[PDB]
Amino acid sequence: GSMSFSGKYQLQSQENFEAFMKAIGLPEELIQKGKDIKGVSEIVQNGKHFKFTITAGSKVIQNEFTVGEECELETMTGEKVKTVVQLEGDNKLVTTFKNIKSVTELNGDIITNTMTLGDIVFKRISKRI
Repeated sequence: GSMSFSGKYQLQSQENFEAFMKAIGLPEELIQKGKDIKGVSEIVQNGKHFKFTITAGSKVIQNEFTVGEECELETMTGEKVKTVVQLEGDNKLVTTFKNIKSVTELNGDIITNTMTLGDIVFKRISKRI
């Protein structure tokens, strides 16, 4: 196995974005702010350990995660949750949250993310640049 899991993707289409904020209890100010900010997520890969980046309004976060083992990353709510990254297939990533089931898959240049919050589930679509 030898693939390049290090690229860049720019937000394209989204479904009920503010819904995800209302689920957590976010005002329109933050929703209107985030909506004014492009949601770009960079993926870093290095043998096995992959580096992640969070652009919550320019600000960036440096953290390293390893697959096969569950790690704990401090969310944006100042909380520490233990997430796990599972692989099943040739291009499929399965990870779970403290109490959120997330399913990652690879389909061409479109990435479908699954998240359930406040009984509200939405999918995200992003094209390759």
